[PDB]
Amino acid sequence: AKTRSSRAGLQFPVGRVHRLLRKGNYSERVGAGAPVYLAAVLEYLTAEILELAGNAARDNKKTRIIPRHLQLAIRNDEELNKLLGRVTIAQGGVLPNIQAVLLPK
Amino acid sequence: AKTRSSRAGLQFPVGRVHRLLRKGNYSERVGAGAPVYLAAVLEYLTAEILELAGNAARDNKKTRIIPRHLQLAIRNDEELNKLLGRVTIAQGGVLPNIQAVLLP
Amino acid sequence: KPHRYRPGTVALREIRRYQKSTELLIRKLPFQRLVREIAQDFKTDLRFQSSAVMALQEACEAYLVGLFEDTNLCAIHAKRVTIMPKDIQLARRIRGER
Amino acid sequence: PHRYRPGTVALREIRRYQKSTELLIRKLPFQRLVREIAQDFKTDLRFQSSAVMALQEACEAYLVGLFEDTNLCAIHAKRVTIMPKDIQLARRIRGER
Amino acid sequence: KVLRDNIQGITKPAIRRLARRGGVKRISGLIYEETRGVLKVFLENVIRDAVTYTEHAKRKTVTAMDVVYALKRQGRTLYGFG
Amino acid sequence: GKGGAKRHRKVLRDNIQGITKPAIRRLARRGGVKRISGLIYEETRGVLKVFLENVIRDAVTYTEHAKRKTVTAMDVVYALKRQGRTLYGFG
Amino acid sequence: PEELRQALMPTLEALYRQDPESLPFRQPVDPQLLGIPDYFDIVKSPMDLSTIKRKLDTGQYQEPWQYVDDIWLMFNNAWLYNRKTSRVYKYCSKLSEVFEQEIDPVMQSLGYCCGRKLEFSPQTLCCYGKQLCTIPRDATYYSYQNRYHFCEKCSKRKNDTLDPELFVECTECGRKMHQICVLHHEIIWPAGFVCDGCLKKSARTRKENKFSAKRLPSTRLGTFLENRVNDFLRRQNHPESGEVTVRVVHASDKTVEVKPGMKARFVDSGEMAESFPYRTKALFAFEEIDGVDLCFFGMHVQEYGSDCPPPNQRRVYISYLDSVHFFRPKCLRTAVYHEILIGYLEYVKKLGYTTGHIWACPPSEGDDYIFHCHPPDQKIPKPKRLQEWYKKMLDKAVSERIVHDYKDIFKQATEDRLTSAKELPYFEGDFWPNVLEESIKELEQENDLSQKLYATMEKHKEVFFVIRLIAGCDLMDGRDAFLTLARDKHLEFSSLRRAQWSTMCMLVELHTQSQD
Amino acid sequence: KRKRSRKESYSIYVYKVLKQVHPDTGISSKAMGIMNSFVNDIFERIAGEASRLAHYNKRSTITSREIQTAVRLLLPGELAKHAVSEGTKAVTKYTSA
Amino acid sequence: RSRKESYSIYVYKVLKQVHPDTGISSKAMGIMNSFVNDIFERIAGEASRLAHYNKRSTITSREIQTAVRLLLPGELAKHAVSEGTKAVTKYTSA
DNA sequence: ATCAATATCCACCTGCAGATTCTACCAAAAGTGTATTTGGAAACTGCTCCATCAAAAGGCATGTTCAGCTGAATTCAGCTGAACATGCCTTTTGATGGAGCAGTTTCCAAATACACTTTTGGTAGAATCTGCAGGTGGATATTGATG
DNA sequence: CATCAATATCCACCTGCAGATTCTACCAAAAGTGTATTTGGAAACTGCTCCATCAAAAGGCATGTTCAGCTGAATTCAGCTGAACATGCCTTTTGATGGAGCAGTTTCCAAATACACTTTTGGTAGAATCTGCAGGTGGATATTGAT
Repeated sequence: AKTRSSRAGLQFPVGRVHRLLRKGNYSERVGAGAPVYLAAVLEYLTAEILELAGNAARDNKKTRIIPRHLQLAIRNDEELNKLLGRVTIAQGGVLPNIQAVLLPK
Repeated sequence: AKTRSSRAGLQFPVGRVHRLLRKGNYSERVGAGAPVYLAAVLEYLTAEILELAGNAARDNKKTRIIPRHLQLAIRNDEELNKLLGRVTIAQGGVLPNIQAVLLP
Repeated sequence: KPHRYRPGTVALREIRRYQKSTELLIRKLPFQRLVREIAQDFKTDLRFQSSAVMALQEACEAYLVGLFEDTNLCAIHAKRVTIMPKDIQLARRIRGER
Repeated sequence: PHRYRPGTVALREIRRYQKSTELLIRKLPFQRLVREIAQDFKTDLRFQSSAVMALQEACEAYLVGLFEDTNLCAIHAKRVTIMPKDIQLARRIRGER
Repeated sequence: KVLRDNIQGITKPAIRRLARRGGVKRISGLIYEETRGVLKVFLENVIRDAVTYTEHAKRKTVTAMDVVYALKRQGRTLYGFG
Repeated sequence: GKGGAKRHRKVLRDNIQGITKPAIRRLARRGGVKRISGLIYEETRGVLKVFLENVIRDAVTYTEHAKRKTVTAMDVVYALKRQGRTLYGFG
Repeated sequence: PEELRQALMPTLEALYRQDPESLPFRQPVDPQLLGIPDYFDIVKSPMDLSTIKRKLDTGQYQEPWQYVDDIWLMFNNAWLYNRKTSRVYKYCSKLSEVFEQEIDPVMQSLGYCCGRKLEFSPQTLCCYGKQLCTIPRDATYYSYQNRYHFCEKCSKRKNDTLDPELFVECTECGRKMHQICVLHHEIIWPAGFVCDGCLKKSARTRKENKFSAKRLPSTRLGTFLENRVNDFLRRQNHPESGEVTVRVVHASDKTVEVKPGMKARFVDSGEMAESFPYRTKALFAFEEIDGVDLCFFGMHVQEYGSDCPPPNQRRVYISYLDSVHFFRPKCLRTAVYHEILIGYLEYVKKLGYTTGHIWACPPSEGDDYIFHCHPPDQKIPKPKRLQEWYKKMLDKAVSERIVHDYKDIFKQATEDRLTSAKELPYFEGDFWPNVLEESIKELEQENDLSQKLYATMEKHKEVFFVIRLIAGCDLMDGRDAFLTLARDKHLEFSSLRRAQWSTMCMLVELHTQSQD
Repeated sequence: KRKRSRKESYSIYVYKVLKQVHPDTGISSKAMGIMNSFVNDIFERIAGEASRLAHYNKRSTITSREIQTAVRLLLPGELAKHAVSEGTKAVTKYTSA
Repeated sequence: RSRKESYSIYVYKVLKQVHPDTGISSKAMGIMNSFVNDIFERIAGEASRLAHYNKRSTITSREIQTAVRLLLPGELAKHAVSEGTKAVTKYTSA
């Protein structure tokens, strides 16, 4: 009748997450609400990262999200930067920063 | 009436590491030679670290191995230190190492 | 008297240009030859995918940019603006790979 | 009055504390600090003695590594005295900050 | 008892001795405070995970098992406690 | 064969020097470096080689397990992930 | 010999001024200098453009076709000795293109048709031991006395050859002229061949060609189709449109036999007839382009009369159909096809036929239904666009109140309360009898027949079209003979001139077969 | 032939998420791949942490509590709190659904 | 009382094989047990991951040999691979 | 160059918490013989894509010169190093009510395991749409240089 | 310190292009529900180990003070080696093109479970003996600062 994601008000597929947990050999048993909770967490993370990327894109006068916009979104937020401190974004570049000593006069 | 541990001739228990592999649910199937290989590798590493610790104690005129000897053995071996680069040895301390600039 | 900018103005200009841009800086063929010879140093007659070479290039430039940032901070710490071998040696030693 | 040169005692202490392995920070203040931090996080907690010992040893190890990095940075800057700037430099390069 | 303000319990000669283990000869005045602050930051990093492990396990006491697991998950693996 | 056009290109052996001066300069500039010493270039080349020895060794070791001798981008993604340098966009 | 030189310096100097493309051909090929000692092993004629200049200056060419053959031989040698990825190959291709562009006006200035080297497509041979199989192209094949051919499973060489075009020598001026370009047939003009220039010099005209489609025997269906097409063209009033003649050149009575499986299952029970008689008709559409008759459309149909046993009564089926995109204008070719098929549907419905069947099966790649050697630029329609075209055909037909309605075969079977395979029409060469035999065999290994038939009909419901019309010459006996004749005589339709030559060849063959 | 290659991705789901957040914003192929890799990496990390926690506590079943604990452990403070709140609301309303 | 497994006797036997006349402190044995446990955990986890990427649901000698090659560097890796190969060929030869 | 005050390494003796050597258990392991299942050994193959060659140009290697980058030499305010008086904050021993940790029983909501009808997503081909990279014509500080 | 002026660069903009977007239809792969089975952790009770608290004699660094020698910081000046530029040149990228490998397909035999018996044995309760460095004592020996 209704999908688990639609029943739980989520966009990510709950049953797919359940299957991935099943075949990933994490544990012998997996609960019904665990995929729902995980899908909700992933949905929140995705929504936040995409809204930050959209803000970066509209700041850069661009209407399409590019990996540069993703780098601007991820790195400008120190919380996400702590989350992804050991991950490099392809075609993301680095933030424009100049050392005080290197600055003229 | 021959146990698999005696058949392999290795000190480490093959059945015990097989049971540990089963309990961790690493995979839904575990091969027959997998516990043997794990036991062999763990025993080899243990033998190397123990002989290094015994040698370090011998240079220290000590017949009892202490965690300080463990630190001396691990940190004096380049590849062993690389393997345990992010691992702290309890009651081990640090190696005596001071720069030549600091010396007068 | 031909026009000549002093070192420091155009230098920061190109620094900003390369920091606001994301295109690859290492040429494809020399890096590909280097990675292929290093691969055959371990196993002869290996084959490479284009996406694999792209991933190697991205990882190498990201790591090199991080290392250069660390060296820049080390040099600024030592009342200097030029990175020198002692700076990079210290950065690599305290990072943990050495 | 016999007086040693400034530095000889420092070398003596460095050798003594690099030869030994016994824990240097006092047990009771560290345990009290751990209790205060736990209370600040969540009230009505208890700590095993082994947990306190593990926390103490890990803290000494981390601080010793930080001291190695700070000393190496200070020597890099043609200096023998360590200053906080070395500490934040080492922490920033380590990626903790 | 909600005891407070024992950060001075991190003894200044104790910091000097710990730096002596680190091969340092000379220590400035602010080094003691900086080491106290970084130690506090490390304590915040570790005790948070330890208390979370304690809470998930339906326990009201902190054991060395959770402490060593938190340290090892933090990239600071510790031995001597299993 | 014919053709009437060829070049020795004796750079195959020393491909470590194949990383051009402007390339290394651009990589340094992207890191915020204002001035570059003359000895930085060969040391950075050696560091790049060492990083290659770290990553491609794991990639090749992954490759032979799958009964294959062609390296896949997924394999190097895993090799970078296991070293704490996970790369995105090649999944 | 100064006139030929004065004609031939322009093209060769145009070739020379293409640098650095012409640079490698300025000097003789030296194996030791270029490091190619195998050049003489493969190339049997070592000579170059400098040799061509020397021969031209000394008057070694009696007539320009020798120079054309020499330059094309050099192009072929350069193409064969070097792979197409090489620089020399693309330079030779550029020189060949420049020569093709330049020689045509110069070659025509002397009175010749053109200066192109034209070779036919490779001729696929046929097997002899099996008498049913053929010799595959671009594969190893066996030959004996150049008359017997054998395949792999039935001299060891590979079939990769090109057949050059024939030449006809002028009776008056003696020039060697192509057969195809001016469309000259010995049968039509036994007196001899006279070039256009000689005819215009003496104010003469070519003898009237009575081997034409317009002079073919007239048929009521062909006359109806031709006058309907002419009326439609007049209504459109296209300046580029011409006159279209449609003639029915084949009409014979044949009988189709029930396949052994169906014969055993139903015929032996006294429920179905042993055979269904029918009349097959083949018609072609011819148009006058530049005063030349050209075939551009053709049809093969089977007509079952009232004397045929049911359920084939009053049914017509289109076995095959083909078309060539050389009709003028291009835009009205599709409309002319609409008019031809609507005219046929009106004729069959006036005769008394009530049901029409169309099989929308596009030709496979490399396969030709009627016209052999389809042009390379003619795109083969996909099944979806072919079905859309057939739907447009049906919509245009119903728009004229000629066809009452149209339905798919599944819908027609559902409306016809079909309960068994006996009620379906039985056509010669149709896919339905073959798939029914396959289903019978599958049941042999394993209402079941009806269920399989329903499943197959639903699977391929969009392929077969059923039309409800009423509601309330051994050379053309099949498409195999015409294709075989075209392959043997190199009657290709890949170009306008080749298509016109094939049209005259088939018209002459039909005229000669008419008289016995 | 049945030679149709198949590969799993969250492309349509993240696309619908974007239209839920930014209807007038698109995603490039490189950005789509980066987002898919990020989702896969975070999923693997959080699921492995949950499995590790369950194994440590002798738990053979994965429920929402250990996933919430893992989120608190590894996800950053504000992010972890918001994700925990949204997941709790989602599971609570799914229970009554 | 819940059973608490430890590798004490096996480490002692290895010592007697290597250093018959050397003692062991209680703290050192715990360090040995922790080292064995975490090394085994790392090898098993990375081997399971490797089987996961290649869509393999069985842990065989190849995956764990690859895991040893990846974690242990150089001479220890080669020696462990050699001893594992001889152990497995002896196991399959019996 | 020699010399007196200190810390270092070391030989040697002794009480003791801890490392090592006996005796018996038993249940959690550890080992072994069928029935079963199945990831995988193995061969032929359609389909990707990986190695290789030619031209355009977007760049890369070289010589010149110089005021700033770096490096060497000198001096100083101070502060942290060394020494010492006073002592007090932590150690260890020993004991204790009890909050809290963990051993054992039961079983009911939750998860497992198919069967099945329901729906659902990744791909192949169609054709319209669109965000974005260059470049030509302004044009905007800006910094080196002139004054 | 105010401005003649060449130039990298941002926006005002635009027109062309590969890619992101929109649509219809196909079909194999998930997926929710139903039915039957299994189970494991929450409640319920309870034995017990070690967490927290108390108390006192005692000491060795904790705390504070005092004297001063080096030491980073500041300053100045000099050798110089990278930065910016102009020049000659040259290596690269993409397009196109042969076959080398990568999975899809089909057979099926060696190999890993489930579980029923059958058997070795690792902490560990319990107690008596060997063992090696913690701690203290004493005098040989480098160390060092300035006599």
